[PDB]
Amino acid sequence: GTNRSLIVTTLLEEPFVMFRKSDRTLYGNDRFEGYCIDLLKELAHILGFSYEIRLVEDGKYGAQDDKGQWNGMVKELIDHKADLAVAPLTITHVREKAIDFSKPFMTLGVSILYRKGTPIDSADDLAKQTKIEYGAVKDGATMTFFKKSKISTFEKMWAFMSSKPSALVKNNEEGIQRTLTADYALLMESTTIEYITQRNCNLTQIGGLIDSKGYGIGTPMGSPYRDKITIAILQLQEEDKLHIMKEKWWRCP
Amino acid sequence: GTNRSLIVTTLLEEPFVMFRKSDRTLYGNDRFEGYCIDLLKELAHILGFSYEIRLVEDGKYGAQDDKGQWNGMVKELIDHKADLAVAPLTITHVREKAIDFSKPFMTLGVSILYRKGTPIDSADDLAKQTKIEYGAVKDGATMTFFKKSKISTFEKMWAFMSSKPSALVKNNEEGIQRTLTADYALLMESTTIEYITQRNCNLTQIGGLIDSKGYGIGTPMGSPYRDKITIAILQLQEEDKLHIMKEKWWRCP
Ligand SMILES: N[C@@H](CCC(=O)O)C(=O)O
Ligand SMILES: N[C@@H](CCC(=O)O)C(=O)O
Ligand SMILES: [Cl-]
Ligand SMILES: [Cl-]
Ligand SMILES: [Cl-]
Ligand SMILES: [Cl-]
Ligand code: NA
Ligand code: NA
Ligand code: NA
Repeated sequence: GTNRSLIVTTLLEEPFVMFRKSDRTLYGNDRFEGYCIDLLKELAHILGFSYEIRLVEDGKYGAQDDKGQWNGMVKELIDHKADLAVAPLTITHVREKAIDFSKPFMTLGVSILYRKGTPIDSADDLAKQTKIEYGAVKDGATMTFFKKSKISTFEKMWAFMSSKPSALVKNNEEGIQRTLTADYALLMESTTIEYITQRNCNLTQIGGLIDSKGYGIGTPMGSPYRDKITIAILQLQEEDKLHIMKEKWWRCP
Repeated sequence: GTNRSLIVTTLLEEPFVMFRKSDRTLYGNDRFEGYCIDLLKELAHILGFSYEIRLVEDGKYGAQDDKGQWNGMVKELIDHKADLAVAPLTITHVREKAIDFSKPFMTLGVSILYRKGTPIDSADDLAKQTKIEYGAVKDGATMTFFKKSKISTFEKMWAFMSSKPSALVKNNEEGIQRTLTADYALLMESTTIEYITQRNCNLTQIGGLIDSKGYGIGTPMGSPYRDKITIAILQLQEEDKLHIMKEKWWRCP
């Protein structure tokens, strides 16, 4: 209870959480590596806890349907099926109504991922047309941002995204593949765009950040572990350790 | 001191925290009433704690200066000079880097307060001119939102606000008085606009919400009281008690 291993829910998302490469068939925690895994390891060392990592079955971050029911990692936390969600889980007002988060460990904002070619320069350029299709990860924070926005440009974008069955993609990976194979722009969080555009040299960020927010480790509301994790994150940041960790995992003509 | 009274920092802001009317000279907690005071009282009853309310000396909510030093209620929490900040304290990413918040007890967004007359309709209308001056409360969340935005319209607005000495006002009251005596629009949080426009029938909200976020009870990072307060808030909301409390305090031709 006070010594048990914490159940950690996560999902695969480069470079935060990945299956590490090996010839062996791997099992347990050893399967995983990445920025969020390094963060979890450092926290576990500092705070003296152990854990078991489990992939969220539905592969989603989490959003509410019209009856108010959640899915994804958010639902795992609400149900107390996990103690921590260690992932690039965006801290949002709608989620703070249902679950808790550590202090943020990374800052990001929504922006646009698109192929180098047609020189569009902003969301305004996307919103005023449909030839270039656009969308976001289904049941993630970006989708929810557009769904909830009352800013005219973003309302127009939500009207389009939500009417076009192909527009909302299962995960970043499907979205990135779409930007590579179709005339499609993905509304994406900015540090992920940074990572992707350093590796796919034909992709680029379009425009700037639409907002500025954070990723946190999710917990069930009122978790006994959340506070110590927050304080440990704060101290890692005072010493620039998270900046260094980012450089490790983010490290074109 | 697991029985000690909690120190509560606050500031005067109608209808959240106000000096109650009396012929007597009042002292201590008895001086205060309002939506946030009712919320505090209900939480204290549910959770079995006592408190001493103190007005923040500088009358500010809190923002960081160029060297990263905070002021206002946020600084009181950072310094652990208060246990709770019971006020309409906006939950924001930049603040979550330094302090903690309960789950939100109220949803709001930035909008515009302006005198019925010139029929402007949106922030875009303000941003494209200067005859109608505009601004926000100095060292509050709205100011910070504009200072940090990379959305073109809001960048232009910040460029103007931050150049014009009169534009940033000390508190809502000064800003409201300014909308009444000058051709000035105040960027203001929406539930406060709702309260003000029901009482000052010559004022109105211009446009919709620019964002959607929450007020929470602020605590120092690491607080032993924050979780129980969050759970109690959740349960008040499940039963619609906060909606009823808003009707009480918010209740023209
Ligand atoms: N990090 C997001 C998912 C990605 C996105 O929505 O763009 C979340 O927590 O929902
Ligand atoms: N509620 C705001 C102050 C008002 C404003 O910024 O509009 C805060 O917590 O900073
Ligand atoms: Cl698994
Ligand atoms: Cl850091
Ligand atoms: Cl006082
Ligand atoms: Cl309620
Ligand atoms: Na393998
Ligand atoms: Na007591
Ligand atoms: Na009196």
